[PDB]
Amino acid sequence: SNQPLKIVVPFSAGGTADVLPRLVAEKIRADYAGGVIIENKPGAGGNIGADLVFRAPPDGMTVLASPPGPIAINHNLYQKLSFDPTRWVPVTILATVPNVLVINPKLPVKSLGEFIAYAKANPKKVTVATQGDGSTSHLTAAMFMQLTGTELTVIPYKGTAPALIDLIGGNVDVFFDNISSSATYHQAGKVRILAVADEQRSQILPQVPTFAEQQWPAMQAVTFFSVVAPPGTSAEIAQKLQKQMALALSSNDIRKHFQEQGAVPCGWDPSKTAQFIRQETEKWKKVLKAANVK
Ligand SMILES: O=C(O)c1ccc(C(=O)O)cc1
Repeated sequence: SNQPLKIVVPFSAGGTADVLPRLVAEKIRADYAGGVIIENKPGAGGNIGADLVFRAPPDGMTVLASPPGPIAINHNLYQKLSFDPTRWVPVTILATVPNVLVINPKLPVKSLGEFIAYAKANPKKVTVATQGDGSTSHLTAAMFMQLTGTELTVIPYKGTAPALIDLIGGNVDVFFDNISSSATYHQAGKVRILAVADEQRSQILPQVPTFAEQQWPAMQAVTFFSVVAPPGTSAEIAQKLQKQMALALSSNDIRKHFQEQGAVPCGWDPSKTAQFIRQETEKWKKVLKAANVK
């Protein structure tokens, strides 16, 4: 078709939600006469761009590349959504990535223990950025507060990218971002990452310990980036698109870029993708209850 493939990322450009489909989009451009364009449609925790793709023609030329918010979390948190995430047509999972605790380095804090005490001394004073209500950074922050007894004031953003800008600029204190987008700044000293919310360390930040190592093993928060087609999209179209992307994800160049920012390439078929989204939808639903989020 002379039309381009429209991949909608419902978060600000500059974060992991943007860069992973963008890297893959470049590899699959030869598959489409009209090309492959990324469209950034941020706002409302990813629901604006999500609603946009949800209403798009089910022809497989408009798709949503999104982290879990609009995919597996928002419908169990928001009072009413204009779309039903259980009706997405799964294409594939691009990658899973662990979340980490990022702080502004100018805070008088160099460890988790110091941070917890620093927040407990003044409840509500320490501000925590999020990528929007229902994002994993939101639920990971709430998860953290439940386990530690700290009280952080949530500040939502249209994505990781504007949140990091403010964090580095001293306008927001902490951020439970995913490691991929924050590691770039940690190496340059622009931020300080205190811990990884995963069972193993990440090899891009070998010195940053897991929460579990720091004796907070209940801090387990791994996000994932999915590709979904509008409701009604045929299984053939979704499968042909997942194969195109699975081919991209298997190349050395993409594996290298993914590996180097701590992203784990997946590329599963739509059926395994569908199961995984069910498993994750259930996982985060329990986090919603256990930390009662809002
Ligand atoms: O919900 C998440 O985990 C998530 C949200 C936004 C972004 C981004 O703005 O790149 C990345 C991850």
